[PDB]
Amino acid sequence: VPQTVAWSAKTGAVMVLSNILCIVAGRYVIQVKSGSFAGFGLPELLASTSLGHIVGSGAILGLSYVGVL
Amino acid sequence: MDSNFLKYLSTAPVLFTVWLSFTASFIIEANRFFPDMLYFPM
Amino acid sequence: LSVVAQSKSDFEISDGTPYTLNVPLVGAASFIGWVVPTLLPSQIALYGGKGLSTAFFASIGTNLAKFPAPPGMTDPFWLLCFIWHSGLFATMILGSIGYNGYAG
Amino acid sequence: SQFIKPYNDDPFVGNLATPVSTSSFTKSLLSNLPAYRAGLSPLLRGVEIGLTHGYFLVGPFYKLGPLRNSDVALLSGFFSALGLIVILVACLTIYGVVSFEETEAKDQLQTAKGWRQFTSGWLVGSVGGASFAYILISNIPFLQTAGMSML
Amino acid sequence: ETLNLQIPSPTFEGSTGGWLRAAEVEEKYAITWTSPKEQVFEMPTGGAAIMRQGENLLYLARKEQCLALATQVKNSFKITDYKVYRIFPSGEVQYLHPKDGVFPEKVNAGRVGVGNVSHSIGKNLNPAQIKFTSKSFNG
Amino acid sequence: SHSVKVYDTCIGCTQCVRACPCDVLEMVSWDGCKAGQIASAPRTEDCIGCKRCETACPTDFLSVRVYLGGETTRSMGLAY
Amino acid sequence: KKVSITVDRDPVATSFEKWAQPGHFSRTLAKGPKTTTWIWNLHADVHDFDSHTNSLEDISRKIFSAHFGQLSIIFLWLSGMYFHGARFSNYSAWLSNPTAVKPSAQVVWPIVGQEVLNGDVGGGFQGVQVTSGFFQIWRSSGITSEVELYWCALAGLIMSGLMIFAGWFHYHKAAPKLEWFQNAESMLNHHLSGLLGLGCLSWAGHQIHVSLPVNKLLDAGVAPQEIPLPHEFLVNRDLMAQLYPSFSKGLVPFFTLNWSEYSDFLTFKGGLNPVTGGLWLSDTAHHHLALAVLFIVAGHMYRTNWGIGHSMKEILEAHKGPFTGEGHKGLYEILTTSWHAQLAINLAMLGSVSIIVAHHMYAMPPYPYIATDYPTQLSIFTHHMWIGGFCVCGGAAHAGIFMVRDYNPAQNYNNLLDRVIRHRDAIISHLNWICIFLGFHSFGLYIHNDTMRALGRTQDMFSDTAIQLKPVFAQWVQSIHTLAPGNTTPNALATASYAFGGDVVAVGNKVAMMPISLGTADFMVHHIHAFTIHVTVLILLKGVLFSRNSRLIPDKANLGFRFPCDGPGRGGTCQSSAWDSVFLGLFWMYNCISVVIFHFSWKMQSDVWGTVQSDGTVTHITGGNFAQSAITINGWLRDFLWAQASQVIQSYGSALSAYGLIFLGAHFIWAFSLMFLFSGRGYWQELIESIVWAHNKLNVAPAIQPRALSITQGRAVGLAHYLLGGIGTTWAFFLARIISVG
Amino acid sequence: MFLISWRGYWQELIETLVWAHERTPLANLVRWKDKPVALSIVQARLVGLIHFTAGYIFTYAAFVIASTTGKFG
Ligand code: CLA
Ligand code: CLA
Ligand code: CLA
Ligand code: CLA
Ligand code: CLA
Ligand code: CLA
Ligand SMILES: CC1=C(C/C=C(\C)CCC[C@H](C)CCC[C@H](C)CCCC(C)C)C(=O)c2ccccc2C1=O
Ligand code: SF4
Ligand code: SF4
Repeated sequence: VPQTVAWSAKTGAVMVLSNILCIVAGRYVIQVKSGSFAGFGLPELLASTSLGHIVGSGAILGLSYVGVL
Repeated sequence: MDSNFLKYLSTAPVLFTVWLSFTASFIIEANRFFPDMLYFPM
Repeated sequence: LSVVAQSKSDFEISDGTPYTLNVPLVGAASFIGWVVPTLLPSQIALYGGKGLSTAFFASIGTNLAKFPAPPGMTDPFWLLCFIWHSGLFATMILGSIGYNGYAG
Repeated sequence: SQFIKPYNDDPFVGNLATPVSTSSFTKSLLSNLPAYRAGLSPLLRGVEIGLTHGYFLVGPFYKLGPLRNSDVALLSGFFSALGLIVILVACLTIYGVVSFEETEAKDQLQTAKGWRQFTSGWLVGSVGGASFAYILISNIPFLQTAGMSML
Repeated sequence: ETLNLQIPSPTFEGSTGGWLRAAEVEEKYAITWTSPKEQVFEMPTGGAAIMRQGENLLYLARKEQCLALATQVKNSFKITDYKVYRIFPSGEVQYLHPKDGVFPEKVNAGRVGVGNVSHSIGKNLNPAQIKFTSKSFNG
Repeated sequence: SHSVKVYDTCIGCTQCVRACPCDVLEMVSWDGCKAGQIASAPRTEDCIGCKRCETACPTDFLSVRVYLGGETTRSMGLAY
Repeated sequence: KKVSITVDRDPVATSFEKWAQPGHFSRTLAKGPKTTTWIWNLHADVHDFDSHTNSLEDISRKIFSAHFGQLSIIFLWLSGMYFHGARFSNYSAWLSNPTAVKPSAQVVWPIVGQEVLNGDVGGGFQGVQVTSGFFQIWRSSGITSEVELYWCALAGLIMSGLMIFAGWFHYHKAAPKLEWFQNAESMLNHHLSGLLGLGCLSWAGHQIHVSLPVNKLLDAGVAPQEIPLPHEFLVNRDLMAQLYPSFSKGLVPFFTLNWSEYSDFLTFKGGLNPVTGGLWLSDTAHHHLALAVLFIVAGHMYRTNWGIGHSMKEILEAHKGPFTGEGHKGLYEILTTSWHAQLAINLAMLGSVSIIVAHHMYAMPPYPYIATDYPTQLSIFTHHMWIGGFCVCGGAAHAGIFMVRDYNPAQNYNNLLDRVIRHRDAIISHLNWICIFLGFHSFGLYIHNDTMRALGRTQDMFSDTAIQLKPVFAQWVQSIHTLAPGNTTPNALATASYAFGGDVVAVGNKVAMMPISLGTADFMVHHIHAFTIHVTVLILLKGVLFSRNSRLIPDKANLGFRFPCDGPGRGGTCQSSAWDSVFLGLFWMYNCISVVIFHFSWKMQSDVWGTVQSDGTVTHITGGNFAQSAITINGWLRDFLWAQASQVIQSYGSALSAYGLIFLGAHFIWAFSLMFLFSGRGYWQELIESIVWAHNKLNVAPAIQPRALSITQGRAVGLAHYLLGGIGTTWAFFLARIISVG
Repeated sequence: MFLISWRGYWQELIETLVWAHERTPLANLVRWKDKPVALSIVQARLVGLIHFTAGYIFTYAAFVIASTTGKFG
């Protein structure tokens, strides 16, 4: 079974990074909507952080799998 | 009772389904009470 | 068959349309663009600790040692060969689409 | 860019100009095949086609025929190919009798004489190509098996 | 009257449904019509073509294919300006439809009736009566 | 070719002529019906034998009658 | 917010008046009958909504409410399946002895001696043995009592009432507008996320909290009435943590991303449960949980009301290359303005999925004790192959109805449809050549073998013993899947299916699954399959591609989708419509699926199913005769049809005498169909004339003048009785055979 | 096949085969003298009837002779 670890600040770090990464990506790649202060609303923010919890969950599970944690 | 609903029940498929279900039903009942009648008893 | 270069020959893909097949550039870039990621090792019995390209490149030579004899059904050569070429054909297809069409 | 166009600039003819149909590679192969190659007499067109067809005919008869497991397998396979070649030559001859009116033109395939030329070349080449395959298989043990002599 | 061979053809990308060797060795049919617009129509032999504003010209293998297009061109584009020709490989161009300038469903003087039988269909002769005789069954 | 006949029961409705896919039929002048016109078959070499004319005809028995005969390239509807 | 709900209120009046006026929905039929053709034309065109109405809005409204009516019937059907299980079944006896009791949920009344059909199915019970696999579903669900089956039956009835209310309500009270139905992004978002995603997630929750604890206790051996009720697992988390100790940690491992804690009940075992011969339900729970996530993820792809998402039009119009002209341009407009184009896709996909279901469920048996219930394994494979084949042919039926009616060349210039129609001769000539090659090189191998075996030349046959046509690619794929556990699926413990290779799984001394070896006979019959599928594609594709026009008929679209001919001219144009290729392609579908189920039935009996005893050897049902006898037609005639028809013919006087009667009755219906298929309407109208005369003689002629059926209806009646007869014969033959021996 | 499937399906296939022969290189060198057409409406009835009838006779003759031979009784 792929090893997973109990929540630590390291798990938080990956999640925070991934959420911010997607918030910046969402400002760039969301085609229909002051780098983050133009046209930024809740559906844009709620979508980029939804992909952050998808990317972050995948990254956390993968880094636990290989040993990086 | 509604006359358009009675005119619907007078349509050929309903009467055909009802009459032949009624007809089938008293053959079934006649063979329940009086089974195995190969001949007219005489 | 034949290969056409990036430079202009009189080759036409159809009746009247000349089209530069970029067989050197696409084949080289598709090969390298697929082989280098595929160097990623894996401690799986099919790979044996190598990558998919390298386990495959290892399995060409082992079966070439027994040159008349073909690789067996359970031999890892066939699976490695199929997977390597599947990605290679896909990168060639996508590379031809990317290079010929977008031109950059 | 578009790879499919009407056939020879004509939008209303029953054909298309597709890469399989009209690429430079296709045009090359078609133009250089014996049927379409320039500078070839119909007799020479028949010979080159006949040599090709007769040569490959020997192999399926030899390897998969009724006498394949006998030592007369190659003899039976050649004679089977020879019988097919003779049957096919009758097919060629009767096609010429019923398809072409008699005219002096003889350098085209689709003429009465040109077909008779092509049929003559095909029979000679087919027997020649089948005979060459017979000689090669008879002498070389690799060809007698499927390459199985090495294992 | 004669077909002006130089009339431009509707923009078409080609199809396999067009004419074959029998058109270039036996006969070919052509249809011309005037279009007020540069509009898409359906070819009888396949997909869609675009007729050019002004005069168009097509070549088809069957007479029925030219008239099936004529029916469509008159029912959806209200073009009644269509002339159908028969073309032989000798170069001879034979005007076909409408044969005397007026459509067949409209009467015209100088049309002679062909095939008209003076009695009703039940008044024909029995086959036995005309056996081993050249006499026709229509009376 | 096919043989197409028009009998004098034709009421001159022109429906056969409109239904014909190959322009075989046309209307000629007459005086035996109220419409003053009768169907005619001048171009039966182009008749494919579809019998769309017979379907279109409204007289009790068909005024237009198609008799399928010898087959040709035209009457077999061959585009090849 | 351009995605909005819009409804016309009180559109159509709930009146019985149109009920009393049969044919009210079309202008032709509403003026009443004058010939008997009117009666048949009434039933033929009734659900052809786009033939009655011009507007896409009223058509869409009729479809939406008719889908509720269909749902109401399915819920009523499901509710009755539960009620017969609750009231007229041996379910409770079967729970105690799944390997001894035969499932039965249908009991007949004693009337004319028909009570012989109440055979001894076991458990102190008499009834008709049922093969639908409901008992195995209910045990997989964790039902464990007839009381819970009554509550499921009521739950179906309440749903059945709610769907018929909604169909009435959404047609007569609150009918959505066309702009509501034309929300393809919204519908896909909800049907991926909401329907499929929350469907899987909720079912995973039932599996985890009810199916997993109840079935662990059953497979441990606890008696069904000794098992705690399903809600005591929901509340007493200590009791659930006894069976699965990971529950001691609750939902903190889920939220903190420490998912490995849940490996007690979310496994990746693979293979089968040794006790029941079914899939590990801990795997199915993880399967549905993982499927649920990516269906909820997939349903966030499309753009609705907030700028995030894809436009499906933009995706399609961007995919165009140098071979394909304008590409997928105009396909969005087709699929949001044509119901038939949507029905053509969805029928072909649903039929394909039903064919996949047949293959996946026999090979990876999902329910407890369904693998060794061989009547069920044969029944649900055969049923889902027929549903698939029928639905696939209706996909081409409605692709033809689209092309004839909803296709507009003006909106489809130089796109993918325009380009397909413009080289359809190249497609149909290449498919035609493949089908000739395939028929010669698949069925001709059988004819070669019939002749060689008849001639005494067994060394000249294509056989494992003689010349060998081995399926090396299928054998190689089988090798890979047996090597996959620990190698290319490293955390899997067993193979996805034992059919690929591996152990023999035995339950109650009967084989659940075991490797299905492939030989020359398997090579031969697989190419038989590829031939019959390709010809079926050939007949149906030629009908779709030539539906509007041909070289034969230049104006086929003006005659419609369904016409009998365009006369005896052009040599004869009988059966030239697109409807007539669906008609001809349902025969070749019938031919295709008949060989598939025959291949399945003979191979499973000969090489898979049977009994295990000491030394672990397996005695198969027909003793491994497939390898050396499925290579000749005489082998299929003798060793499959003749040998296995013994049970259905000798069934008279038993509980299987019903199958014996249906065997003969379906042979009758099939033959009777050939009266309609080989005959023509003109004979039958002239015969009716003399019959009308005798009525005129007695002054009893009807005012609805009798007619022979239409040319199309003779074809439709012939095909329907052919299918009813052909399939009904195999149904009786399959069911009496496998109930007796398996 | 001759009794259930009728002419229009078969004539349209044959038109795709006529196209392919003319467009295939090395094969369009060979030309038919008679244009290939689907069997007529009446002819297909006769062909199907002959096949039906021939199959009927050969099957029963094989059965009535072999079953009697095999049993001798
Ligand atoms: C939907 C699927 C379905 C199916 C196929 C069956 C099938 C069956 N059920 Mg089950 N059943 C179902 C659902 C189903 N049931 C549901 C949902 C319930 C719960 C209410 C039941 C409850 C139930 C009981 C309680 C019993 C059965 C029984 C039976 C059997 C005999 C039924 C019979 O002859 O009664 C015939 C009854 C009649 C009144 C005859 C009616 C015939 C009319 C004429 C039909 C006409 C329809 C009409 C014309 C439609 C148009 C309407 C009109 C306005 C025009 C049969 C195996 C019996 C059984 O198994 O006994 C051992 C039995 O006792 N069923
Ligand atoms: C989450 C939202 C959602 C869900 C679940 C569905 C579900 C369904 N839709 Mg869709 N639909 C939706 C949103 C949704 N729709 C939206 C937003 C639109 C507008 C664009 C449409 C437009 C639409 C059309 C036009 C059609 C459907 C149809 C259908 C049915 C498909 C047949 C089927 O599998 O039913 C069987 C499967 C089932 C699960 C039956 C369930 C019955 C109920 C309605 C499901 C939901 C119940 C409830 C939410 C669950 C409560 C849970 C609670 C106990 C905790 C199915 C019930 C088709 C149909 O059959 O019409 C009736 C149809 O023609 N829908
Ligand atoms: C497998 C390798 C691969 C992949 C994934 C891509 C992907 C892409 N390329 Mg690249 N390219 C490749 C190899 C590849 N290329 C090579 C070898 C060459 C050199 C000859 C180029 C040269 C090239 C140029 C010059 C340009 C691109 C561009 C693009 C982008 C859009 C156009 C395109 O090709 O659509 C491909 C579309 C997709 C991949 C997304 C669709 C999603 C589906 C699921 C496709 C999946 C296909 C396949 C299964 C993936 C295989 C992966 C692997 C297993 C082989 C896209 C991100 C263009 C671009 O956007 O600029 C940045 C551009 O200008 N490419
Ligand atoms: C005339 C149509 C018809 C009929 C009468 C049946 C009858 C039956 N089916 Mg089948 N089925 C059909 C069509 C039909 N099927 C089609 C078209 C499909 C493809 C989707 C399936 C797929 C299918 C599966 C996968 C299963 C059945 C099962 C059953 C049996 C139990 C019925 C039950 O309670 O379902 C119970 C069904 C389940 C408990 C599981 C269903 C799970 C699927 C994946 C749900 C999908 C729902 C979703 C809305 C559909 C999306 C379709 C997709 C293309 C988008 C019964 C023999 C079951 C069986 O054989 O048990 C022995 C079974 O497990 N059916
Ligand atoms: C989701 C599935 C679905 C849907 C909604 C439709 C809907 C439609 N189809 Mg399509 N079709 C489907 C599946 C579907 N079909 C499948 C699976 C096939 C393959 C067989 C077809 C083949 C098909 C053709 C060939 C045609 C249609 C037509 C039609 C339309 C008219 C329906 C009508 O009035 O019939 C009324 C319904 C009947 C007359 C029912 C009688 C049918 C059979 C003979 C009775 C059933 C026998 C029964 C199951 C077993 C009896 C038991 C026995 C022992 C007594 C309608 C648009 C027709 C059309 O013109 O559309 C424009 C048309 O010509 N469909
Ligand atoms: C046993 C009955 C039977 C047979 C043999 C055929 C045969 C065929 N059908 Mg037909 N068909 C049948 C019943 C049958 N059908 C029925 C009942 C229907 C009713 C709906 C149809 C409807 C139908 C349609 C609608 C279509 C076909 C098609 C085909 C062809 C498939 C291609 C093929 O396999 O070529 C190979 C040929 C065979 C397998 C025939 C047997 C030849 C074997 C190998 C022995 C050959 C011996 C050799 C020639 C002997 C030479 C010497 C001798 C002359 C002395 C083939 C001609 C399709 C077609 O023509 O497309 C290609 C097609 O579209 N059929
Ligand atoms: C027998 C036959 C008829 C005659 C059959 C007729 C006129 C229909 C007779 C049906 C009776 C009148 C009612 C049917 C009732 C059945 C006893 C049950 C049928 C089941 C559903 C219709 C309810 C044709 O008209 C015909 C037309 C074209 C090709 C072949 C044939 C053909 O074979
Ligand atoms: S049979 Fe057809 S082509 Fe001939 S006259 Fe009548 S409608 Fe015209
Ligand atoms: S009426 Fe019957 S036989 Fe005549 S063409 Fe039409 S379908 Fe064929």
